[PDB]
Amino acid sequence: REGEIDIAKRIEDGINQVQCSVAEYPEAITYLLEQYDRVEAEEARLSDLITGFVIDPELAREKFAELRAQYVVTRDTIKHATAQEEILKLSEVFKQFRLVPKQFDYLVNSMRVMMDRVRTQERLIMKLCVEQCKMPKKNFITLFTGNFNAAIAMNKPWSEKLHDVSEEVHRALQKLQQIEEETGLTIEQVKDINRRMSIGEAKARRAKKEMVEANLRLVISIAKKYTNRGLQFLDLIQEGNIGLMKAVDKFEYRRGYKFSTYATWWIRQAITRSIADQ
Amino acid sequence: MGHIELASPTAHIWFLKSLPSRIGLLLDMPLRDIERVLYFESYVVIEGGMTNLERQQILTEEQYLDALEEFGDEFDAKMGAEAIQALLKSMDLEQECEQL
Amino acid sequence: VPLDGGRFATSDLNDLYRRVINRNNRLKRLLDLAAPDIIVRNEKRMLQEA
DNA sequence: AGTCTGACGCGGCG
DNA sequence: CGCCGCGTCAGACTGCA
RNA sequence: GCAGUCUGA
Repeated sequence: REGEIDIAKRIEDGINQVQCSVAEYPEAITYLLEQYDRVEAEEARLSDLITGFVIDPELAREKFAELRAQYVVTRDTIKHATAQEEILKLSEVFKQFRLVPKQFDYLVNSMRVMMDRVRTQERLIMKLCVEQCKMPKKNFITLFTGNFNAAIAMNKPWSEKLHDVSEEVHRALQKLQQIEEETGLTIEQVKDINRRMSIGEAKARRAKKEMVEANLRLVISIAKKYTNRGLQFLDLIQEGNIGLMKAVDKFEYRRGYKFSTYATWWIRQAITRSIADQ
Repeated sequence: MGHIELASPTAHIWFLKSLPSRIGLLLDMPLRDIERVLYFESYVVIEGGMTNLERQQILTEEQYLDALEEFGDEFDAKMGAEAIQALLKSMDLEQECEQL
Repeated sequence: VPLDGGRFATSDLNDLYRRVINRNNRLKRLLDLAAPDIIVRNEKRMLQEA
C-alpha cells in the first residue's frame, strides 16, 4: 500500500494548500468571530462549527481570542510585505482549525461566489471588446494585470472604436471598484489565492482519479460475489465505487490500514442497501 | 406523444453526423474533433478569458489539468454535449454572418 | 402485441427507448449521489450512444 | 464485451 | 475515405422476440 | 410485425 501513502500524502498536501490559501481571506476572520460568538450565546454549537484543532471549548475560546487579536493587527497592517508578515501570522493560527466539513464548505463556496463576482466583469468587458476592436488583446493581458481609468488614447484607429463602449467600460470600472472595495482586498490577490485553492483541489482530484483505478480490484471482487442477488455486475460495481468514494474523504490514512480494507465496511453498506433499492 | 427529460444535454446525431455536419459547419470546427468532444475524448474551452486559449481550441485530457495549473479558473472548459451546447448558445448569429 | 407463446411481439423502438430510459435513469442516480467524474463520464457517453 | 466474429461488393461523389 | 444507392409483384415454408 | 430460404412472371 505504499502507493496509497504516496497518494494520501499528496492529498493532505492539497488540503493543507487549500486551507492556507483560504486562510488568507481576512473577512473569514469576521465570519468565524461571529460564529464562535453564536456558539457562546447558546444559539449555535461548536461540534457543528469546529471538529478539532492543529474536544474543549476553552481552548477554542483562547484560539478565537487569538484570531480576534490577529484581526486587529491585520487591520493596522495597511502597509506591501508589512501586510504579508501579518497574513502569514494569520494563516499560522488559521491552520490550527480542523473545521467542520459543512462550515468549510460554506467558506469555500463563499470564496467561489466572491471570485465569480469579479469573474462576471472580467468576462463581460472581454465580450464587449472582442466584437469590434480587433484589439491588442495580447496587451490587454498586461493592461488588466495592471488594474481605461488612464488608458483611452491607445494611438491606433481602434482607439476610436473603444469610444463606442467607453461609457459601459467606465460603468464596468465602477462595478469593479465597488467589488474591489467590498472585499477590502486587491482583486489580483484574490485571483491568485483562488487559483491556489483551485490547484489544490485539482491535484487532490487528480490523485483521486488515479486512486479509483488503483482500487478497482476490491469493488470488482465484491461485485463478482454479489452478482447473484438479483442485479447485474455492472451496477454493483457502481455501488461499490461510490462507497469507496465515501470511504476516501473519511480515511485516517495514518492508521496503518490498507484503504481497501476500509472501503468494504461501506461497500457492504453500499451494495446490500442498493439491492434493497433495486 | 411523450417526452423524456434527459438528465444531461445530448447532441442530435442527425445534425452532427449527416455530412456535411451542420454542427461543425456552424461552429467552424472540424467534425473529427467534435466527435472527440461530445464523446468525452477531449475538452473544449467555452471561453479563454484572459488566457491564450481560443474559444474553439480543443484540449486533451491531461492538458485540461495542465492548463488548470497555468491559469487556474481564468478559462473554462467542458466535455460532452454540454460543451457543444454552450458553444452553440454562446455565438452571435447576425454578428457572425455580417463578419463573414 | 401479446403473442400466443406469451413472449410479446415487440417493435425494436420499445427496446431502443428502453435502452435509453435505463441509462438516463441511471444517470439520474449519479447526479444525486455526487459520483466521481470518471464514472459519470462513462454514463453520459453511454446515454449519448443510446 | 469476448467473439474459437468478418471480409468474402461496386461505382460515384463530396 | 466515408456515405449513398443497387426493379416490381406474388406464393410457400420455417423461426422468433 | 420481422428475418431467412425457395419459387413464379
